Amino acid sequence: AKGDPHVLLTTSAGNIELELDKQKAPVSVQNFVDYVNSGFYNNTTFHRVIPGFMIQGGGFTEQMQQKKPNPPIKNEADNGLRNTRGTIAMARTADKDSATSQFFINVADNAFLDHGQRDFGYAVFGKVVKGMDVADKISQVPTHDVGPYQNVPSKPVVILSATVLP
Repeated sequence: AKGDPHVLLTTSAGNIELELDKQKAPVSVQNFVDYVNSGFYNNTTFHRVIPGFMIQGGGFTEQMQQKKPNPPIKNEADNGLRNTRGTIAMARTADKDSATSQFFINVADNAFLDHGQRDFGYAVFGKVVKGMDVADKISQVPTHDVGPYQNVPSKPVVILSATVLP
């Protein structure tokens, strides 16, 4: 939750400020900060949005092109942090340690994503300290509705810049 590093995401729909929990998720925070400082998240979008659930981004450009991320990181979902409204967590595939650059912001309590005995879960590494209204807005933009990409916005919100604050 309330950690130390602060990151500002300036999007085409508004600004979102994050507070990263360096003590509870050291690996996740360092990985995220490295992407931020390298300008990796600049011009990436929230390519997957689900009303009442979450908004996911950090992997595709405005042209819907997948960017080349750095090596995956270990999953820190066992750090006790829960996927409650306002938290930011790492997206990943089947393998628990496959998270790279994609992250999502929970706009509601998504306890089914928390670490459990049957699935390792998704690692929470921070929370939104400002701009939750913006996150909510992003989750409600119109999306496609046919194939496996029906959660992709017609016009994905773009992250114009991401910056670590002083």
